[PDB]
Amino acid sequence: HYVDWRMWRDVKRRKMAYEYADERLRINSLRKNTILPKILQDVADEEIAALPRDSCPVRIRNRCVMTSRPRGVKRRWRLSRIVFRHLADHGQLSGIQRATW
Amino acid sequence: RTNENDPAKHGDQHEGQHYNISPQDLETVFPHGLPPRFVMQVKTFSEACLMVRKPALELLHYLKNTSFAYPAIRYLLYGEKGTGKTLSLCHVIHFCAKQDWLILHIPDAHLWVKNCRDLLQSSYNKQRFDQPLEASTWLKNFKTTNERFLNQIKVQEKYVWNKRESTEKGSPLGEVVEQGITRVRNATDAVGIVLKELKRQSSLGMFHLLVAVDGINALWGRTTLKREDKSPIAPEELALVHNLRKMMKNDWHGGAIVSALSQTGSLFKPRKAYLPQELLGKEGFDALDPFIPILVSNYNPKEFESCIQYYLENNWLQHEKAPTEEGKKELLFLSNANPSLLERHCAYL
Amino acid sequence: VRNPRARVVVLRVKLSSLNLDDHAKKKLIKLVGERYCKTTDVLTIKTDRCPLRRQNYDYAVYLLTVLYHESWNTEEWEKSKTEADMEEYIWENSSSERNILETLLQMKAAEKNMEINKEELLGTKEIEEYKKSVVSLKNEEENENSISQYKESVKRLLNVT
Amino acid sequence: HIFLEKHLESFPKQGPIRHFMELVTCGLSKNPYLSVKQKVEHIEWFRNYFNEKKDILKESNIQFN
Amino acid sequence: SRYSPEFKDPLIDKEYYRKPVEELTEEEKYVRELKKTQLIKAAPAGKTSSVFEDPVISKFTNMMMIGGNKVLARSLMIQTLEAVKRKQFEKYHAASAEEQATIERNPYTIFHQALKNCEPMIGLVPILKGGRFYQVPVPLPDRRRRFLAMKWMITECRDKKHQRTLMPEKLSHKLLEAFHNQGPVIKRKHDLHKMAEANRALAHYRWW
Amino acid sequence: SLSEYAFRMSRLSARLFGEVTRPTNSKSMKVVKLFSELPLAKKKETYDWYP
RNA sequence: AUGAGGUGGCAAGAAAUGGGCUACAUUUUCUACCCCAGAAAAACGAUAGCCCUUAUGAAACUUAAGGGUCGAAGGUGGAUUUAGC
Ligand SMILES: Nc1ncnc2c1ncn2[C@@H]1O[C@H](COP(=O)(O)OP(=O)(O)OP(=O)(O)O)[C@@H](O)[C@H]1O
Ligand SMILES: Nc1nc2c(ncn2[C@@H]2O[C@H](COP(=O)(O)OP(=O)(O)O)[C@@H](O)[C@H]2O)c(=O)[nH]1
Ligand SMILES: [Mg+2]
Ligand SMILES: [Mg+2]
Ligand SMILES: [Mg+2]
Ligand SMILES: [Mg+2]
Ligand SMILES: [Mg+2]
Ligand SMILES: [Mg+2]
Repeated sequence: HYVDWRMWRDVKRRKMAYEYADERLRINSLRKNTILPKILQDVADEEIAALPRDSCPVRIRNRCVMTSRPRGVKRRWRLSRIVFRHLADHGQLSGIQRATW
Repeated sequence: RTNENDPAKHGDQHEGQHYNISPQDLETVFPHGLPPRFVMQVKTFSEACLMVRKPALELLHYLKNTSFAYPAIRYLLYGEKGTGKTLSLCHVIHFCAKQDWLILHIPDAHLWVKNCRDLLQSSYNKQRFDQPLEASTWLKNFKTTNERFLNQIKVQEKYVWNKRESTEKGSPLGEVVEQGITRVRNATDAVGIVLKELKRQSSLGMFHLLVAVDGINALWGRTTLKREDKSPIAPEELALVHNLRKMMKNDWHGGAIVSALSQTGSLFKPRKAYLPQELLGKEGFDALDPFIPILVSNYNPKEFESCIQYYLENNWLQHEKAPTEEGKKELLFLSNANPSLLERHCAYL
Repeated sequence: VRNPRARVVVLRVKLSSLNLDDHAKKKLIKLVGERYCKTTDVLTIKTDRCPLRRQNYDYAVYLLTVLYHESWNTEEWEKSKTEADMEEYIWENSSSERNILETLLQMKAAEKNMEINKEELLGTKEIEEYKKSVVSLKNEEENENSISQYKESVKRLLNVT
Repeated sequence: HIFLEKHLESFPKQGPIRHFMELVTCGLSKNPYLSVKQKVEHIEWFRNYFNEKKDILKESNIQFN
Repeated sequence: SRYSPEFKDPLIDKEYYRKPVEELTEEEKYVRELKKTQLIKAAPAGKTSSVFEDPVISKFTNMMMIGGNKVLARSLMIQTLEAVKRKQFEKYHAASAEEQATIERNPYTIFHQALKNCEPMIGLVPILKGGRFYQVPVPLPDRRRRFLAMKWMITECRDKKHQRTLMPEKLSHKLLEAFHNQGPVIKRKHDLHKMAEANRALAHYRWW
Repeated sequence: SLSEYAFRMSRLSARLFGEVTRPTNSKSMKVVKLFSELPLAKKKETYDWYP
């Protein structure tokens, strides 16, 4: 029942990345050192590449939790600028007020 | 203003009063090392009057009571920037020249550790670098300062320059000086030979030596000269600095190592660094130890009034308000009686 | 109620309180490094590696224990303490002492009287004041007063006044 | 939580693998968010991975197991 | 303007504040009494009661400034004054006693006189009669005259014709030329006057 | 580089404080920093981003 | 299937034009210092190009940083036009 298909894709990607975070962490740790043999590093590289694409953490997009806007999303509140402005103007966000100085 | 112009007789009675230098003495003793602004002032006024100050007087007392038998003593002039350390050293240099010493004058050791376009490799020691341009400049200046002693003093070794050219024992030091000057590539080697010969022969009573080094702190500091591979160079690699360090050791006798710290022109030092340790570092302070530090402080009110009167009589202070007591007070405040600040202010005032 | 910052525990102790000798104190200072504020004479250990506050507290106490015991302990390589590895300047066997000794030897040789030796020269009060001034300049902050004291000492030693 | 050396006894006592596992253990000890079980899981996974890849290690002259 | 309209510009003159109370006219005493109960701005960082303070040189330094580098501008100004004074002293000493009477060595006086010489008396302003603007000659206020003198001097110095010549020397040389009523600045002033005289026929196009 | 005494004391301090005892370059310290923190994916702010 | 999913791929310059950054230097450039210095000065001038390394990333010729390499156009700019009390 997510906002849109793009949000659904993002949710699936987040689930998968969380699921495979540990294995990616370990394999990337193997790849990211100058100590181990380079042959071992190469096999680690091919393996990490062989992991499913959607598990890549970078593929996660921080969309607005409410309207699925892919840009202009404040991380602290996870709300697009439009929705954040709506709520703040209606005074529904604690401690947020129009700035003047 | 003193009728006393002999640099030995004047003392505390002359403290705070001027001391004149004749044009011939200025040309001979001081072909270099005088502050650029003082050189300009002399050019403008046609006269060279240095106020007699307690630091110079005390250094003169020490040099008059110096026992040439004892190992050469190190005197170190230190003080806030623009306190007149360089000109006090020049005053003592003139006194020594009139007493007929041999003045080994380093106008500024800072120049020898920075901004060198021509930095070759020493032929005598392949691990050391040459500074031929500055070496030749200083050699010319030293020749001018000490021509009269130059011929009289003899060498005591065989000094090869090329695979075929050399200087033979008993040759006058003027031969070495001429070789260094005319042949720029051999300037560093000539400077080293000159320093070594003077240091050895001073212990033999052939003369009284005065090693007067301005900006002595440079020798044991850092240098802004980078190798061909952009590698930083430490001072010891520079033969000139190495030989000068050798000279700066009290191991010999028959002379005095007078030197002045000078933060101006220093490298990797804060602006306010003026104390001996602050300006020398561990290595420099240990090398100079033991030494006699002499403090050069800003003008006391009497000296300040004397300098203001000197400028007024020369007519330098053109501002119509300069002669007034209010103008004098304003100058005193804006300069805190500092010699350099007062001179710069009066320049445009 | 969880709060990640809640797990940090700080342990502050004045080294004066710890029963440490001179060598142990110096070794402990070198080991701790910036964790020791000399201005306040306070060693601070901030532990946040363990998840729990109790675990971090236990680890901080353990770190204090191990640091103290190793500081009192001694190791073979310690004997190779170069001058560049000391923070308290020691005039003894120092460059300044060697230089002043050589100067005194030169002065007395010029006097031609071989009534001299290391102990004889170093026993005089003049050397005592000179070394006091040199140590003060080297360790304590330098100023006009200290420089003047050093000047007087050097003048007295060199017999020039 | 901190002293994880006791878990490395299965790995070679010296060599590139030992150095790498020392780094890994240092990181795990500094990590506060993971449980002791999770840290042990990481180390055991590394052990199993190297055991399986032993052939490559021996061909490359790194002794293991 | 952070200063409200009530605030008045400070007056900085020790002589004015030390003037005897008896010498004050009714209006002057009233002015002092009014200022006793008035708001005054803070003394600007550019001026002080220093007897050596020169407003003309202060304004010249401000005009010479580039990007708020008051330090560099003041340094250039003092270097120019020192160079002028040194040149005058050299000429004085090298000159015979008779002409030494005329040779002047006060750099401030030289600067003031050079600027006064360079001041253009009559300017060219666009005046529109019937919908067409023409460059009518016109009298200028003293403020505009002084500003034009200073601006011409500074622009002439900044020109690129003098290459590898430091601003102190450039400005000292040009100031001496102007003092002796020669040089490109005086030439420019004469050119402006010549253009005005040529366009004298359009003077009536002015209405004020 | 460094005096032997100071280097040995630094290694001892690292051992006491639980840091890497062996010499190591930054390329390999990457491993330490990786394992010292939760992966971005594991962070609750990430995997629980959406309500 | 104008819906959903997967792989790959475009996102370039003939050329014009808008805004900004860099400069055309001597009130400049480098060094030290943060304002009393020493050198440079036909050199000034790229954040452009090419090569290498590194950071992040699974993926870097194409993203960013650093270094090396090259020292290019340019020499205060037309009418016109922007901002500032
Ligand atoms: N005895 C003197 N006679 C004339 N002028 C003097 C005298 N002493 C100092 N001055 C003036 O002060 C300057 C000389 O002082 P000097 O530059 O040597 O000072 P300093 O303390 O060594 O400063 P720095 O920080 O540059 O080393 C010159 O401007 C000179 O006009
Ligand atoms: N070329 C040359 N230089 C000499 C000679 N004697 C002295 N010098 C100069 O002084 C240096 C040698 O001084 P010396 O007392 O041998 O000490 P060193 O420099 O430490 O070897 C040389 O590097 C030169 O600068 C000589 O015979 N030939
Ligand atoms: Mg992204
Ligand atoms: Mg000086
Ligand atoms: Mg579709
Ligand atoms: Mg480039
Ligand atoms: Mg990579
Ligand atoms: Mg170039």
